[PDB]
Amino acid sequence: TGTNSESDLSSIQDEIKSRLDEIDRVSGQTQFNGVNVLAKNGSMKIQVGA
Amino acid sequence: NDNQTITIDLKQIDAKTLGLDGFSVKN
Repeated sequence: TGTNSESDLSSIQDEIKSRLDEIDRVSGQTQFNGVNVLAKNGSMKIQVGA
Repeated sequence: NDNQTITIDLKQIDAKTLGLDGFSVKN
């Protein structure tokens, strides 16, 4: 919006970059049984037969 | 695990670190 000044835009950008860094952190740190699920393209195979 | 942290920042706020050192309105 044009009403916002440059300092207000700076504050909004600071909050936005903080939340994007939060997203990146959640992506990197989340791990299940020694597997970083949301950190690399791959495929999981579940043996559901005899 | 190790190195799984969030960093918080602390800025020293006082008269010197704000330019309000010597603020006078009289001679």
